[PDB]
Amino acid sequence: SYQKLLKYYVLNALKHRPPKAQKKRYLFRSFKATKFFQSTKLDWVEVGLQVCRQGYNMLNLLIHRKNLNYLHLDYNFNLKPVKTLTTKERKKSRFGNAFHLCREVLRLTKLVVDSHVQYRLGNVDAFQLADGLQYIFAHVGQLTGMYRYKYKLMRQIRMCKDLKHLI
Amino acid sequence: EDMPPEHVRKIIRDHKRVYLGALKYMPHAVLKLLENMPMPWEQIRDVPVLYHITGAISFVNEIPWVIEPVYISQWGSMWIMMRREKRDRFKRMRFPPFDDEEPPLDYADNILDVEPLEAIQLELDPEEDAPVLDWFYDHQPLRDSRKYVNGSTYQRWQFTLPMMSTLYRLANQLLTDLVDDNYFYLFDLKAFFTSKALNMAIPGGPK
Amino acid sequence: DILASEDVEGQEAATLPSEGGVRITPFNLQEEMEEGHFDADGNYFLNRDAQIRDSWLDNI
Amino acid sequence: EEADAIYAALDKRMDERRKERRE
Repeated sequence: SYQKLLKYYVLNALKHRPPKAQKKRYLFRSFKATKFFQSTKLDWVEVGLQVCRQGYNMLNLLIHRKNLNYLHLDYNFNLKPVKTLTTKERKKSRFGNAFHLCREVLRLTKLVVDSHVQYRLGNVDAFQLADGLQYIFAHVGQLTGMYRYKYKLMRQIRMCKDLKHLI
Repeated sequence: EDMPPEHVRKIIRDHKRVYLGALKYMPHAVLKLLENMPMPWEQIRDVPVLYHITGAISFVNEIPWVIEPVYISQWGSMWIMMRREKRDRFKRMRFPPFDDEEPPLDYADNILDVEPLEAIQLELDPEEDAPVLDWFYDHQPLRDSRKYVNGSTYQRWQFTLPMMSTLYRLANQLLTDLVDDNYFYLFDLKAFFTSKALNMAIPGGPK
Repeated sequence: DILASEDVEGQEAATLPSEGGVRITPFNLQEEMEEGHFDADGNYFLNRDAQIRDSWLDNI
Repeated sequence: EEADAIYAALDKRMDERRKERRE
């Protein structure tokens, strides 16, 4: 694990190049001049629940855009068919890997947010919350099926495995 | 200017060319949510939120700026406290707790009036830790003081020397006891690049 | 050369899809002629146009 | 019609960051 971490650091140090000069970039300053967006101040856990329910609503809209009735997405982001499929229904269920990749990213985000929701209800201790957040970022590959969707993501897991050992 | 939280709460609670285009930037909102996760010594954290008129998307709109020696000292304090807690005390949390068929929990009815528990804090003895006692566990410490931080944008910092001595004493676990570069001999970046170019392996080095 | 649906001598109906959790093969060569085709000697060739490759759809 | 023009103007503003260099 020492040799692999030092290998990735040598690769990041060797492939370093200065970024290209450009005009300075501000997305939300362009969003603010649009009258369709407003601003407020909220708590972190409230917006963390709003983000995951909005992601559920977005994936549900992307399912029900193509008039699909035989698929079901759980609130914890698991997609399952309701019946045994046919030839044409599998042709009408051809989404990209980006769909399931964003699905697993929202699944990871919902795990991370609900770990705090379980804490602020008084159920677990902060000493146990710090363990729980440490298990998630170490075991993304075991808690999610996101490794099947991007293969280069195998680099990201083993590094989190290697930092798992040393510490 | 800003807007009270009850409006956007009602927006998210009760709820198409204008609606469909706003969902393009959803993983950007995921990134802005995940980079601002609260520290183990904080209980709550307030963030600004941009939102659509119909509740399409919600961003966090803030970059998590910290002062680096304060940050290392706070994590070293957490390191010592968690070592003390494991040698003293264990139930790992049951993963995903909320079931597949139930919706995510409403904030306004279940967390909004419930007071949170205690966080993870070190004791900070008031005699030796006197330069750091008034600000060591804030969200953005010394933000409203003109003598240390330049202003509200929270960009530059300058401290005094007993403050740096105390923050260096508290962070003694996350730091090394090295004094000079006689260490890392044949074990630095240039020796690793030379072993890369010659296709040989240093004992202990990468392959 | 290719085999037609008349050179099968005894296809039947496709009554039930599954029972007991075990998928039932519909006893006819319709879906195999949809996916691929046969030669005169009975070998099978499969079409290979699956561009998106849909890594969840392959193993449901 | 106006809302798509607003999103197209914001996309053209995003493309303005590299407009004279890319084309």
